[PDB]
Amino acid sequence: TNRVLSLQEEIAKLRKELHQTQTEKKTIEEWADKYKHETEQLVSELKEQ
Amino acid sequence: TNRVLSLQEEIAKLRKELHQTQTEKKTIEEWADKYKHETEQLVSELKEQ
Repeated sequence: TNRVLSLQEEIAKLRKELHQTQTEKKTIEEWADKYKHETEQLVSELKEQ
Repeated sequence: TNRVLSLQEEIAKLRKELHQTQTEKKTIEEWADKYKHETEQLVSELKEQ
């Protein structure tokens, strides 16, 4: 029982932590994709230039 | 103890999966940084052009 309450505290904390990393990584993955939208465009414009 | 053996299996699995994400995240974060190394350079060369 002393063990049963202690892992309930732990199993909650990581299930917030990886949600926080998932929310940040959805931003970073979107941000990397939209920086790809930047990087594909200059290989057109600077080739026109 | 039926509950103890079942979460010992769970508490092992996430300790692999978050490591698997962490190693990939170290790659993406390095990769995004090295596509900042690209991004700083064309805004000098295409400025000179």
